[PDB]
Amino acid sequence: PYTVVYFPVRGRCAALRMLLADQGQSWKEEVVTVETWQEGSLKASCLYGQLPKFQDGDLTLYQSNTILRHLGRTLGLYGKDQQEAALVDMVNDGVEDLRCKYISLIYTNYEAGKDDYVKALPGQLKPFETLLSQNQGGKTFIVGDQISFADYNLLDLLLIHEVLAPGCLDAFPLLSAYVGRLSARPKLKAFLASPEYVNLPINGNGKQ
Amino acid sequence: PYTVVYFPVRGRCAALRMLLADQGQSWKEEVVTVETWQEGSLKASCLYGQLPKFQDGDLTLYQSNTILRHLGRTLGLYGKDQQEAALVDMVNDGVEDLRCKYISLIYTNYEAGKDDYVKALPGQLKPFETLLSQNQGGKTFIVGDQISFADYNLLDLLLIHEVLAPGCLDAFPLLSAYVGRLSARPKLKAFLASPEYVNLPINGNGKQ
Ligand SMILES: CCCCCCSC[C@H](NC(=O)CC[C@H]([NH3+])C(=O)O)C(=O)NCC(=O)O
Ligand SMILES: CCCCCCSC[C@H](NC(=O)CC[C@H]([NH3+])C(=O)O)C(=O)NCC(=O)O
Repeated sequence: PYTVVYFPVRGRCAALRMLLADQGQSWKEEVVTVETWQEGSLKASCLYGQLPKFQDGDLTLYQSNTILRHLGRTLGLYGKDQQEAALVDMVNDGVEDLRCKYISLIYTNYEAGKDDYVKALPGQLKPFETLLSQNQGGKTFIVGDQISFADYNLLDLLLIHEVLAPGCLDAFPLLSAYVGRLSARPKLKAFLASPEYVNLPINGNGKQ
Repeated sequence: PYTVVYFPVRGRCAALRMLLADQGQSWKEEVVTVETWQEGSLKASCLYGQLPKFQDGDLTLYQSNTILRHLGRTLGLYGKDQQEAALVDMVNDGVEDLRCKYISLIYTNYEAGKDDYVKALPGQLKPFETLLSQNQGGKTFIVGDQISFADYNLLDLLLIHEVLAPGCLDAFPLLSAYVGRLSARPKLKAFLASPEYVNLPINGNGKQ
């Protein structure tokens, strides 16, 4: 079945977990502590020496976006055709770019860089609002009329940004309604409210 | 048909161009100068305010990896099945991670960081050598027995790293043979030797 191997944080596993939960999939969580990681064996066995590590049967995967694409490809959450598939990729790559900036702020210079980051935030969120406005008035999904792995990844990006900069979505009606709508999906809503999600820190250094 | 809109550098368009050329595809190059970019209109119209911008008919794409995946999907360079597709993604995501480090060095701190970067290089290249050793002895491609978009992306990564750190591949026999083999492919070889590739700088700040 499915097994996600990761540190006890939401981090880069938050989106894929929301996906599995919303899709009614069952999975096993193999939690790796900082202590165990510092031992060295697991790290050495990891392709790029990092987590998350994912297992689907005897298929062992690394790279969070590879896991998302795999699940999207196998579960039918990758658009209706090649054109939509490309659009889904364009969204996910954009989500990834901002996530990298977020991760850098959180772990590299939270104190000194937070103000500048928050000031620049609107311009970084704007593209996703525009994408929504061009897809059935932002009433459905980020691409097409069916959910894709990029939706879960974007949802997480928006959720963690609300915590970082409360009210950042206020100027973006489509993104706000989008977060509420997706968060209201029955299985996702239950997951987001569960201790499994709630009692896990967003990041590993206690910053958010 | 195909049109790539980018600055006059190889940068993030090198791999996709090698792909198009090796695949015998025709494309148009719309070169954007720093002057024209500084004008602002094109930038404002770009989804994430950046280039490359790609056009496949009326399908307008952004994000270099989205372009690579699109071309890999439409041209049959994405593995033979879902399992291989996931492996192709794992490789490309790894290539992307190192490319980000490379881009940071080149544009952020070449002088002060080059030594540390080059020292860390072997450990960053090792994963691709290992992948190669696990696939038919590294005699064919990075994933499976047919070329994929990840091959072209990895090839470029290796090529630019050879310029940055001459001899870095000497410690990785499979990777060295791989670069020579792929570079020897008729259409690619002609492309790499052409002024269209040769007379373009690798990066935009004159560093390499
Ligand atoms: C400790 C609690 C906080 C953990 C932070 C999240 S894990 C960070 C890091 N992993 C990554 O950055 C994964 C990046 C990879 N590109 C992906 O997308 O999965 C890691 O394994 N780092 C370990 C290492 O490289 O040694
Ligand atoms: C000037 C000659 C050198 C050009 C260097 C490469 S272009 C750099 C930058 N674009 C990107 O970094 C693209 C990143 C994007 N994630 C992708 O993968 O395509 C850009 O458009 N920057 C312009 C901007 O953001 O204003």
